[PDB]
Amino acid sequence: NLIETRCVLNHHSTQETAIGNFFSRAGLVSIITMPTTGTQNTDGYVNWDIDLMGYAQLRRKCELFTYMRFDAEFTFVVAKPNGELVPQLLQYMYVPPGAPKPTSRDSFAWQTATNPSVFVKMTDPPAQVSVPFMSPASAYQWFYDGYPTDLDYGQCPNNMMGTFSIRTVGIEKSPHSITLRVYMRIKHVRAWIPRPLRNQPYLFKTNPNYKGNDIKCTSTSRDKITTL
Amino acid sequence: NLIETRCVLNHHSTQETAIGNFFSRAGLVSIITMPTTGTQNTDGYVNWDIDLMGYAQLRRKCELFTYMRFDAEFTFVVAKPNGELVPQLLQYMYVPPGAPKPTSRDSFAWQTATNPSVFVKMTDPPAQVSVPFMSPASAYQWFYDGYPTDLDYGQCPNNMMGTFSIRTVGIEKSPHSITLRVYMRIKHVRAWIPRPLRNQPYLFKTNPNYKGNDIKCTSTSRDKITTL
Amino acid sequence: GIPTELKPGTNQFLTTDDGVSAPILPGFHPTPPIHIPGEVHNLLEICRVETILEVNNLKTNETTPMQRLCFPVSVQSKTGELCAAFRADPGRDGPWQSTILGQLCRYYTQWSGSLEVTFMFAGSFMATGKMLIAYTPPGGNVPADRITAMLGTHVIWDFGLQSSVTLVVPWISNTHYRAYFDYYTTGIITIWYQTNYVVPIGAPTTAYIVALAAAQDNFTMKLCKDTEDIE
Amino acid sequence: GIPTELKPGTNQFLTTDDGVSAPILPGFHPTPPIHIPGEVHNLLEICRVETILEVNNLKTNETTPMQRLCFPVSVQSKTGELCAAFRADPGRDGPWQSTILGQLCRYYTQWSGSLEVTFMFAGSFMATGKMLIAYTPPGGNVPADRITAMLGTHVIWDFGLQSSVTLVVPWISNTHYRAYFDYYTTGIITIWYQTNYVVPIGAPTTAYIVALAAAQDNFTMKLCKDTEDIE
Amino acid sequence: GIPTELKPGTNQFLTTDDGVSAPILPGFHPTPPIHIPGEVHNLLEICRV
Amino acid sequence: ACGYSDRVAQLTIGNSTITTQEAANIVIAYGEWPEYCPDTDATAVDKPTRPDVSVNRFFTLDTKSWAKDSKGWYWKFPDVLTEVGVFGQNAQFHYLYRSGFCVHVQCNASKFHQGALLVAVLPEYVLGTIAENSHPPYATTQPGQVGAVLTHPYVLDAGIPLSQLTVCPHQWINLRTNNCATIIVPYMNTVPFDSALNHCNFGLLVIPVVPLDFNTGATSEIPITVTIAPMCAEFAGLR
Repeated sequence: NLIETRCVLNHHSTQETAIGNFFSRAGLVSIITMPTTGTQNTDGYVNWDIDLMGYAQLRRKCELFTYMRFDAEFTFVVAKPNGELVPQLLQYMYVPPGAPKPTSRDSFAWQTATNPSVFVKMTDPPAQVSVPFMSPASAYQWFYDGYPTDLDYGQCPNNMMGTFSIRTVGIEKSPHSITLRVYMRIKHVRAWIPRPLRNQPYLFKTNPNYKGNDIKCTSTSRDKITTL
Repeated sequence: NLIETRCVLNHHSTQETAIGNFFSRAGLVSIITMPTTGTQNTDGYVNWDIDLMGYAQLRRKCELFTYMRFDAEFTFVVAKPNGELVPQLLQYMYVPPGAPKPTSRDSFAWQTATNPSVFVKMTDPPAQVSVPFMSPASAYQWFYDGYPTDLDYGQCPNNMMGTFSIRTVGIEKSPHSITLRVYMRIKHVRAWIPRPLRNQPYLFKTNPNYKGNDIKCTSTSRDKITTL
Repeated sequence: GIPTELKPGTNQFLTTDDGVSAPILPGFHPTPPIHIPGEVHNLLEICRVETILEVNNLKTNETTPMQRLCFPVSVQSKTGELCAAFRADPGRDGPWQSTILGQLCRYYTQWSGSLEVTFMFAGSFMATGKMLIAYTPPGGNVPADRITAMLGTHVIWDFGLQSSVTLVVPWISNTHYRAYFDYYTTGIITIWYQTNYVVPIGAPTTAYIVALAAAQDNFTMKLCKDTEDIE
Repeated sequence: GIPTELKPGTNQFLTTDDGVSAPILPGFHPTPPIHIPGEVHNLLEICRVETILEVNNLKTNETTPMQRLCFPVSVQSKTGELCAAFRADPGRDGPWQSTILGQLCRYYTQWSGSLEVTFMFAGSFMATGKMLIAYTPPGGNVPADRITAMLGTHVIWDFGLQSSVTLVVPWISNTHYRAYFDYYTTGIITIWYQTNYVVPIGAPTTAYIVALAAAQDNFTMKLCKDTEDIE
Repeated sequence: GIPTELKPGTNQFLTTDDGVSAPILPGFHPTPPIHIPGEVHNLLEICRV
Repeated sequence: ACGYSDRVAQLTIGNSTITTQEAANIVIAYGEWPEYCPDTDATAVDKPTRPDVSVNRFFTLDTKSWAKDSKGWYWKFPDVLTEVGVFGQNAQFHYLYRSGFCVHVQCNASKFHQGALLVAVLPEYVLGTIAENSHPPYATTQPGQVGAVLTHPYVLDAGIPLSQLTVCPHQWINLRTNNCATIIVPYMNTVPFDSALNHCNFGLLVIPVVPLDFNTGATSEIPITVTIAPMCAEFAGLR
């Protein structure tokens, strides 16, 4: 509707609009499930590449800028598929960029001291960690108009943020099915170069391809330029 | 490969290369398992000599130096063989060098006040402790070109760091099978005399013997001195 | 052993709690920053940037979208006839959805301040004529005709003299609620043909205007909320 | 009873958290330190130390490895013919794997700075001759022949005057990633026979050169990671 | 509510940890000391004998 | 920027001159001026090459004809000049590159023509196909001198509204008034020196928001000439 009543006669706080508060708040970026046995769990481990272009809502927000630098905070919510918590010991290993990722439920990859791991019981309150600005360049960039050497067009490897190796501790397999929600919160934000906002459904994580057969108009349509 | 793209034009922080940060980070040095009954557990106790030359990765790093001094920190991760945690009470006794080690599941050795013990439930978060520089000499040494008195050649007893006596509390045996991972982290590091890095597979914990039948070349080979 | 008691809240994870998690890599030194032009500090810096208004948002336009960025004026039009109209409803569906501003509102709940709508004539440098831009305040009645609109806040625009002209909406306010309705206090804008479109022999009898808007320094916003712009 | 609330993270063991564990032996006084020469404070102190490059890494050499530390030059070689070549890829497989530097790179991810490669002639004090050391920058084309290399950065080495000579690689960079590939920006080195190898009657017609490298004061490294040098 | 996180070690009893246990009898005043000859401060005092 | 009623000038640089009208209405990208790269360890043992020879002059690209149906054009920098003059062989034989720009756009039309051209610059101008996966070709991703034509100008061939491109250093050309634009562009990257061949720091766009109109009998194609001038262009050899 449009109830033209109750007019706000007081200016609002500029803090609200500040990039800091715009890109604050923890948010779900990934959901991993390690049930006992079915399709992809006769293993007992998971390798999750820290991916931000996971949920379009977050992504479209970032894409508003060309280059962005920031620290991140991760929190691990874990419980069985039905919300129940059991006394199961877990291990989350952080595999830094350009570092060997577990391939087996017991790869030596899990013992490497340089790959920092965090231990926590399922009953323990959520595990929290802060992962810095791993990029080799002065800032992350959502766009790279060049080539890093074509199928590898626009791919910038200077953005790789690392991987998270989850799994249950113990020689044997875990008797429980797990499903953990990964929350991420950007700290210390800085953005440069503001660019036009997305106006076409996203079709790929790596590029800005759009369904050219169906190009949608940014604003709804009406009958006449005067019907209002 | 060799993608000659993305050149790093900024010098990196010298802190990285500092011996402190090189030899930092906790790491798995030992894994003990005390299942209920099978081969070596009709006992119910374990004596682990604090051994650093356990994992070649750590060892090869140290061997880079002749003498080294440092404080250590130990953390005990315990759970059943399958990752489950139960309300089982544990006792870890530190048997200092030149001190009587338990031989039975109930040796008076476990009561001796001078052998500091730490108590903790399996549900309790991991137990952590710091063990100093126990050496009688000004520093530990990975090499001793002499004799301590030949089968005892190169053996330096001034390096003995102590033993850890693990076991479950209670007159009776524990109904649960245990498997605890021992992590160690070197604090306050100081190194002297840097020596050539290892280039032959390790064959013994106590010496630098190498398979003389198969001596491996430090660097891969190629066809011509000009094929590049 | 310092005497302490755990109070309610202990062990909870509040997706909006500002605390410090441990550093995953303490020995690491992040690639130091450098200088890069165009740094942004507050979204408003962007909202003050004029963007194109899709005033010609006709269902007939969806297949040839470019057309929606501008609207036409011709000789055929008689003096005093309405050219176009649209309310100043940034956060609401319509023309504004194409502007950077109209968009960034969807990411917030409340907001208020002044806006400035600009009109730029692009016809041939040989044509003349006047247009009557008129603002109809919130709660006001929409102009009946050119004369009833001349008595309200307006601006006679001789595009024969200025190829561009700016109007300023004095104030608007939105207080978003659900039931979905907008406590949007906004006015309307009307373009009237003060005089007929005049052109000599050799010049196009149909020209175009591009409309652009943006917030003024007193425009603000509060309370974030994920938009309903994507799927 | 001080009011406190346990925040997320409570009870976790982060293999990289820098805290204080209790002293297992509080009444103990560690054997006090003494002074010992050769204390090391930063690995770089070691990387600035030249070590032998295995430029003669031939499959044919693996059974008589010593041979890999030096390469030969003889009269048979004609003037202008290539003697040897190898890129400045410290952290990468090849000749450098024998140097203290080439090794310590494997224990890190990124790195960059200047390197200095040295060449020491060992033939008999009666021989003369010139060699053309040439550096081919990153992304550059490998010298076609002695003349096309003389136009690039080089150094004519009369070992009849200096039994040793040093070249300096200006800069190199490695940014390690997986997919395993190296964002290694490195140049190449070529040794050309400027003049034929000259010797009088009584002196060996085949001499040897030993190559040695090391980082210069501006070489750095970051991000540790256990090597793949052992098994 | 002061934000705190329990680090490894929490709940352990280290037979060699020097802490303060609560006073079982806070209102009690121990029989004050007096002077007695032959006080010993360091075993070595005895080893020199 | 430049329009009717402005004293005609004659700017000369090197062995080249353009008769452009002096109009103190130039666009300065993100409020910055093109300068000489701040000290970075790479150019400390390898000083940067700054050819002021035949690299600092006025490059004029082949004019483009503007017809009633033209959809737009675009150019990638530095790709556009990579094949042109010493700016090419210099940018090629030298690994690293860094430079700012004076970008001049100019129409030539009668006072009986009408049209509106938007002219903006866009850092990291990545493009996307119509799709299934398929990264754009190499001929349209890095068009070079000739440039490429826009196919879907409404979303800018990148799924993003044209209606919002003014959030970038833009400049309007409204025949009815001015007839030429000018833009100062400062180097923009995440590193001081990048690769002059692989990466294109930004793209130049010339889109006709308001189509070109005239009454038949008048020139049917309007020329759009673009002149480019490098500002403080350095190159790192690393040898």
